[PDB]
Amino acid sequence: KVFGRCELAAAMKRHGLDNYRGYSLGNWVCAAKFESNFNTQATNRNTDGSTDYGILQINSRWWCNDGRTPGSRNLCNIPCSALLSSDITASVNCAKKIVSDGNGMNAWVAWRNRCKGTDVQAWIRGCRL
Amino acid sequence: DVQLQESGPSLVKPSQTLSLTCSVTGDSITSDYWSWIRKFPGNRLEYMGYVSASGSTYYNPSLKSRISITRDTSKNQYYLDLNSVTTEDTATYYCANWDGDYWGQGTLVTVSAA
Amino acid sequence: DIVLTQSPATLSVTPGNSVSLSCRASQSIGNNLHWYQQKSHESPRLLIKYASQSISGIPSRFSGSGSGTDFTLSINSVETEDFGMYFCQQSNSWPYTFGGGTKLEIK
Repeated sequence: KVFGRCELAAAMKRHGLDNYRGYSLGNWVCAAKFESNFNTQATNRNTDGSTDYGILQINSRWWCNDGRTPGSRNLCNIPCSALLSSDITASVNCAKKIVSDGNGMNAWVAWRNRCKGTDVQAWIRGCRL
Repeated sequence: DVQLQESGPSLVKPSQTLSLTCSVTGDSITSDYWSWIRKFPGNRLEYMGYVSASGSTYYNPSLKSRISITRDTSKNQYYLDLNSVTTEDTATYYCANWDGDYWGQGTLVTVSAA
Repeated sequence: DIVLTQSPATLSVTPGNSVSLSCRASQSIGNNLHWYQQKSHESPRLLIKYASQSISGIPSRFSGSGSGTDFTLSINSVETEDFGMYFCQQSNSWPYTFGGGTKLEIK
């Protein structure tokens, strides 16, 4: 599924990402935009054999188990397939554990490169929430 | 599957450092976030803190920086050190993973001049 | 810190009857509210995560609802094994905090 910008903002607010561990809602909408372009089925195979899954491109090396990645650690204790659903529940749950690490949202390369330091609030502006 | 178990002294003196160990069996400590929680005599629970995958720690400000949570991969154990304890630190201590799916059995530690 | 207030402090019920336990937060925490059960001489057991998400291995009679500042844990048809303490905990902001707990006893 490909979310509309406002559609995802509302969903993420419902999934408790409005001010989760010091990160305003705009951060998550922006991250999703540049990580997957709001596409829940997005996947990207990496050189280390790992794959990034879902709307928030969660990596199979540290966060989810897709059973095909070398030194997998499965920190989110969840199968990567669960992150490829039109239902963002699992992606949000795992993303919350990821951001609870000291590295914060810096785990998301696209967020770091295109959102951090910008007016992220703009991403939820003009939306019925 | 995963198993957690606390170990350490059950009686300590005021002003000393209370140290507990949580042994993890079933998977590597490098594969989860680990925490410490304690229950005071009044049935009051306090989340003490946790150490995540990057080694970063989060400590409850209530502990006024007397706490340290460390890990030992080789022994597949993590620890809790609480400095300058007082009778206010008497409680039942538990270790559990960040998700809250796996908990230790809990261990009572009494702080007393005796 | 975020303060969680649970009510009632104690609740007596006859097995077979249903009950609802309240937990309200001092500020909005979205859906980041979890429920734990704890019996004497035992470690807490996670019953519901993120306000209403079910947990594998937990009896289906337990359900959670709410968002923002008001949350409830419901038990459809209480069983004797359900008597004990119930605590809510928020993970929206550090430090994580627990409500004062609600004791469920047989009437």
